Amino acid sequence: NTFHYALSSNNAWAGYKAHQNPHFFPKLAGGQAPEILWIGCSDSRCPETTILGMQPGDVFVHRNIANIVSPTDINTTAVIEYAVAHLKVKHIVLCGHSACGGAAGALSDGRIGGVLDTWLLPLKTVRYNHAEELDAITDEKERVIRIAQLNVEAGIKVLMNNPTIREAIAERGLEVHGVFFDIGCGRIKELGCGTA
Amino acid sequence: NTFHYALSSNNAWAGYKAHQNPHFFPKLAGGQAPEILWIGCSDSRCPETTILGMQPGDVFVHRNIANIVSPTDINTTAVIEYAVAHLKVKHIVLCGHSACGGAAGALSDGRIGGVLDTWLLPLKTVRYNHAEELDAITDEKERVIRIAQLNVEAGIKVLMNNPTIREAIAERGLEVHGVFFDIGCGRIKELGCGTA
Amino acid sequence: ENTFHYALSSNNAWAGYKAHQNPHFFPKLAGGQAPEILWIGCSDSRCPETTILGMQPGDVFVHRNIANIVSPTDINTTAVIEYAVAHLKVKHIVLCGHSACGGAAGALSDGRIGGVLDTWLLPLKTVRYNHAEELDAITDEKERVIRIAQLNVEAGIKVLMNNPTIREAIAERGLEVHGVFFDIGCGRIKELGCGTA
Amino acid sequence: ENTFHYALSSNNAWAGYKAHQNPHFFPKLAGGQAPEILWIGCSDSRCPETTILGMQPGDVFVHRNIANIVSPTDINTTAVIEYAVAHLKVKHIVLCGHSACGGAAGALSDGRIGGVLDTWLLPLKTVRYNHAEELDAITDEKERVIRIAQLNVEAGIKVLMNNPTIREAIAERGLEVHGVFFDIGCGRIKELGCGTA
Ligand SMILES: [Cl-]
Ligand SMILES: [Cl-]
Ligand SMILES: [Zn+2]
Ligand SMILES: [Zn+2]
Ligand SMILES: [Zn+2]
Ligand SMILES: [Zn+2]
Repeated sequence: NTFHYALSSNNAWAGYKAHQNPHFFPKLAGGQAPEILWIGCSDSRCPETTILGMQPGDVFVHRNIANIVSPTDINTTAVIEYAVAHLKVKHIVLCGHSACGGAAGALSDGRIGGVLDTWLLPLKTVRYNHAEELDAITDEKERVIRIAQLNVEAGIKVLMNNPTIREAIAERGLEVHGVFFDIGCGRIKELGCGTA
Repeated sequence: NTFHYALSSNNAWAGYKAHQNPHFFPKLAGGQAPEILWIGCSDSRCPETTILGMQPGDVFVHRNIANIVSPTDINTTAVIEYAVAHLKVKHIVLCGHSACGGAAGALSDGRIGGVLDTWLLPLKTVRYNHAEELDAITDEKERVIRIAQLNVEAGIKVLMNNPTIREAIAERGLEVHGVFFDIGCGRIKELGCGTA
Repeated sequence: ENTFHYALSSNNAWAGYKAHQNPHFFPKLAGGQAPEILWIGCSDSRCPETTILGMQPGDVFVHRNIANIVSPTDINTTAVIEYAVAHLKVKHIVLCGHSACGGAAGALSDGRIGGVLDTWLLPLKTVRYNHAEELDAITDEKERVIRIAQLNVEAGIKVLMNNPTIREAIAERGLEVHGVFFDIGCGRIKELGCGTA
Repeated sequence: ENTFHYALSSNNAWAGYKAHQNPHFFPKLAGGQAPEILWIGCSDSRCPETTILGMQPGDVFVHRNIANIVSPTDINTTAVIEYAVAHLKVKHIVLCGHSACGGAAGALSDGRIGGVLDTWLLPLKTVRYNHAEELDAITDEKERVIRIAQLNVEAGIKVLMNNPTIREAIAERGLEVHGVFFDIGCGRIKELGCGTA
């Protein structure tokens, strides 16, 4: 039902866009030259290209549960290697957000079940290493926001230790940014962690 | 530079949206109820929410190199488990597309280097098992398109063998769809593989 | 802590004995390694490659996981394979399945094993689905588990044979790949007839 | 194929010998397993857990990878841990690092090792970066490799101690976790003083 609506809406968007610019799709099929790799949360409220007000073809993206960057995870590392070594993107944006379900999960003391407890483990590690600080926050939603920000900082550290990324910094001046999307106001701010 | 422009454009989009609907962001921060899990390629030309002409909050998404669904990959499986067992999405859309870089990579005979040769291995396996058919296509771009379609079919098979997914089919009537986004015309079509 | 401390004690005893037998055994061990076999097997306590092959420390390079599963995108296994084939230049890759495999039995049952295990065993569950007719027709439970474990070895061999490092090393060095089966009841290892030749 | 066929031959000889020593050894082995130790170690050919601990097939459940690295999201290792702790109810988890570790040395060099290996070794490279002062001050290369391998054991222990299954099993069953180091030169295993107690 909603799937068939999504198909209808795709055809509508494509038709309107094809009238707007008869050369838009033919140039799009020609290739891509995105300048940003976006790594974010799978959350439905975080479509990178919409919330940044940009166009198809300029944001190369990876999205997972709680925007977690893990050192040995091959899924994410493939996206990073292709983006940095092949597409030569100039910016890497690791984005956390408010009301993150994975963050909230890591703050909980229960088994979420299945694969998720293992996937969220580096966030739980972030929980344990800042437990003093997180527990001191009386407001639950601000606690979820805080652990999401700390998760961004950690993910940035991992990114700054990625060899493909550091080669690109050293030779091309690749930039890395940790940002936070606040859904309540719809704004994205810098957390102050990254290349400079 | 383009990063700072992306921030400006985010603030602009947020401002305009906040005038359009003063309750949009406050309800967004309230929670999510997406009805679709979208699994697609990291390609910058494939932002799911734009090409489907939808809004932030209704498409839960995972994106990787060449939209590959691997049986033991925990990154993807976390997104699937959270989407199906916790968000209770009603549709899963595995989307391949034309001019896929990973597909083209799998069609090549060279080492792409780093982690990518290992990540694309299930696509290379698709290459080998349909080598007769793929080699018979004289046009390179149509060969890339074909292997991308076959990759979608394979990923669907894996999805249909995921336990979390099949439980949801058996008890909730979860639907699974394999689709293909043709960048040249901007349209998404069904490949005819999935639940029904 | 008792059994662990016993393990340390037995280590010290084994080291004392090995060192009296050959005073140059350990210094030569510490010099480097030149194993000729990469062993990929099940984590099963009953399957220690170096003991059952009656060989010595320094000649078998090994990776072991649940139900000896070789997955295409698994970075853990691929690292061991890459290091073994491209750095140590091993001449043989042995994928060894075995009888009474718990992971195999888990794949044959229809209940949730829980945690991460259903996902790890998913490619074995996939082998289950594609041979359901053959597997279900087997009246003996132990022979059904043995059979699904052997089919698992065959599948893993196919994956290894599609690995780029392995495939190149076959093409230029004559790297060999073998699918074998360790039958615990008789303690013997047989070839399954799948691999390089 | 010679060395592989020799391995099959030696297996048959070992099985013949083990079967004459104890005619009930193999049938009892085939009945099931009750290992009390989960061993996590390096794939290194010089580190076969069951030999160096001087124990028998059926009492050590093992996972082995490059440089014995325990990564939080690695599903391969987590499967072995889950099966060992929640199904077999092992009482001890032994993370064993060793001397002359190739992965350790790889992490200490600054060149690309190539393929998947830089990514797998990334958490060891991370340990390198955080202890660069200590590691660089070591004049002896072999003691630098040993040191980074020990720090790697310590880090892996921290990860194991944050694992939910391990943590629960500690809380209710008194599961124990030990960080150890196998020094190949003398063939002895020592405790690093990191773990449950
Ligand atoms: Cl053959
Ligand atoms: Cl202690
Ligand atoms: Zn989130
Ligand atoms: Zn693509
Ligand atoms: Zn087994
Ligand atoms: Zn080692």
